[PDB]
Amino acid sequence: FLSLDSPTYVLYRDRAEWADIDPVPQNDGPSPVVQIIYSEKFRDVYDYFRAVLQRDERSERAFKLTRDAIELNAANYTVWHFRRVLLRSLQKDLQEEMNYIIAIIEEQPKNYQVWHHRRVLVEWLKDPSQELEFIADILNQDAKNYHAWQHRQWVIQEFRLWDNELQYVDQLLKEDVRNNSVWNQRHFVISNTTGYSDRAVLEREVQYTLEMIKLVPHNESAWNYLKGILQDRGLSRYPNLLNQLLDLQPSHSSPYLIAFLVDIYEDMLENQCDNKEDILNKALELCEILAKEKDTIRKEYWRYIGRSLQSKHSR
Amino acid sequence: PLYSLRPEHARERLQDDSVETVTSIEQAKVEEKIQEVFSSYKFNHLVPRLVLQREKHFHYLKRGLRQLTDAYECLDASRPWLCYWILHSLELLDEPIPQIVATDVCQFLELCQSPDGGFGGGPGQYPHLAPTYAAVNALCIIGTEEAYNVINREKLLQYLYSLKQPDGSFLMHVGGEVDVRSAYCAASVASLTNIITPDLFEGTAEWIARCQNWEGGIGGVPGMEAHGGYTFCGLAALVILKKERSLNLKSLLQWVTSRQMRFEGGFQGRCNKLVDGCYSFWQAGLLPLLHRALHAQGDPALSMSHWMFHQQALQEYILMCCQCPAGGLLDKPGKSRDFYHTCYCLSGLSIAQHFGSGAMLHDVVMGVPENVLQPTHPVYNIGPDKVIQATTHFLQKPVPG
Ligand SMILES: CC(C)=CCC/C(C)=C/CC/C(C)=C/COP(=O)(O)OP(=O)(O)O
Ligand SMILES: [Zn+2]
Repeated sequence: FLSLDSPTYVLYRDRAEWADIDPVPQNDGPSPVVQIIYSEKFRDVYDYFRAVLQRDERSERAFKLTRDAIELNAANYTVWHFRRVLLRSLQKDLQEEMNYIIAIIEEQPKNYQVWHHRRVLVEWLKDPSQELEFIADILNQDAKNYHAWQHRQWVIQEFRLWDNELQYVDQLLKEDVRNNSVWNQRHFVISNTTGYSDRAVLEREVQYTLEMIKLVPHNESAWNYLKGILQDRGLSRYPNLLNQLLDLQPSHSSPYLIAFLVDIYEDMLENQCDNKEDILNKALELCEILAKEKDTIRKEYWRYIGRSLQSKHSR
Repeated sequence: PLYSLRPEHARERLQDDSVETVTSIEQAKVEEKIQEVFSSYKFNHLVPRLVLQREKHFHYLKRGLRQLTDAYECLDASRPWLCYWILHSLELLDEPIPQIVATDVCQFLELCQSPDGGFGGGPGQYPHLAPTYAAVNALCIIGTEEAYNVINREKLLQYLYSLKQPDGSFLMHVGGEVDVRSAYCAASVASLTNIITPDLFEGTAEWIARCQNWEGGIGGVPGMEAHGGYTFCGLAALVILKKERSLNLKSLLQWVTSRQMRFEGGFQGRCNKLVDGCYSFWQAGLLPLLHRALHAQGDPALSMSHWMFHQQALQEYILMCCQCPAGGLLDKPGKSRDFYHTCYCLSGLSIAQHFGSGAMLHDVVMGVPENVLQPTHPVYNIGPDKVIQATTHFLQKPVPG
């Protein structure tokens, strides 16, 4: 109704409909600390929310009062809770409220409180129909919005809407193959559908990831995904991989590439491979090439690795 | 010279493989801007330039601790958080807390303690693990009997119980949701006040472990992209519950190291995401923990003087790119300053400044010797002497039942 910026906005202390209620001022003690010098409007609204909350007043007026309160500080979880308490108590039109939250989220796409409320409204309605589309719009604003990603996942699990997300992941990856949030989504879908143990699935992915690395040789996301989907499986178990990786070495190297080989060699040593010394040296070599040259930032890391390979594969 | 200034450092710049994407673009931008900052110190120096503006910082904190402007209205429900951020910030700056503010802090938090246990974003607000973690943490920094006695232990345990879930998780507040951070809040609080019962953390470790993702990091809820914040909360939580082994520590370590920006020298919170001063703690805070863990598992290949990250490189970014002239610290160059970041960047620097494992101690202080901050506990992110002081005090008392 009356926006907090309206030229004609009126204080709750001067609203007749609220006359009967004695606002409750917040108490911070005799000598406040970390005390905010609230604006007059802010203090006013909250002086009345405190009064509404105190007597647990389940009225329509209070429901509307929460709107302003939220505008004034959408982070107020307490306000967010009581509003829902009211929506229930006043049998509120949930779709109307859905329209409310839609508008609000687009406004503060980074607020946790806002998405939580959407979530509740969604399980209440048991209707996820608007979700995927809406999240897609928010993700157009910020394709890495953690909150927007968590919600999509919940929606997809709760409502088992796995059918077209993998295509969505492809869409988003073409838009930005460096979007880690999307690579995670890809893993999420697959581990939640075919599973990665389906060898036909593991092959399609490893191949996909390899083409991706080929295009953007320095994109860490791709590399991380590859390592992820094969690490527990034992990198050294895939001889063809090692051969294709070494093939990138010329026109497609990077510290990630070298890093991956290190792991491969590391796995070989664990698996008690042949030419133990030859490999150990191939590994220690790279560790130093990284430590001192290609990945100096992680020099501390690389020295420990090398130190480890030695500690259990020498003499 | 300085890592960020050496000739070869121009090589650590982003190679977008000629394939521009929203990611490569924004990253390059920050790089160019930081490079600008870098050039400034390479260019001029005749007296030491890497200096922590303690003076300015102390004013910012000393003021905030008392009053805030309405810009802070957005945090009206995060007031205990401000007591913490500030008090921790001063502590690291080795600034002592005057007995009066100490008592006033106590009294404000008292007013923020729900009758039903825990603490809310302010007086008369529903309790929430977050401000709760905060308030407790802040009370222990004051470290007084007065401070400790504010916490109604009996109620604190019941509250923890109300948020406790079957699968091992905890709600952030009643009617809220869960994520790793809440688990961390509980773990933290309970251990310090000594209120851990045989079943309070039943299944919690497994839950948290289920959050560690393919990348080796930890998201908030299982499936989610791995992220510094949650990752820290996760492992620390585990460290408290003595369950770190539940996680694939190998993948976690490799991941963390991979969060430090080669060029910038600081830490990102997610892969392919920008650098941020706060992660200086979040991300770099992991290393001392993983070290503890691996060390406990007799890992022989561990360093006896350094954390597994470019300590030198982080301090430089902090000092060179995260200090505000008016006081306080921040995100990255083009951002506004705030107590939040002021707490974390400092925490992060102290982390990178002090190493300790067994009897081995070895500092690394970039810039003037005076830049040494008070060390911080990698778990609670408060003074180690403070932790020791509090647990000792609460272990005098029996766990509620
Ligand atoms: C103890 C505790 C509560 C820890 C949590 C730490 C923390 C600040 C976590 C979440 C970060 C987040 C979702 C930031 C919003 O910016 P963004 O998501 O766009 O970008 P960013 O992930 O790089 O910050
Ligand atoms: Zn930040």
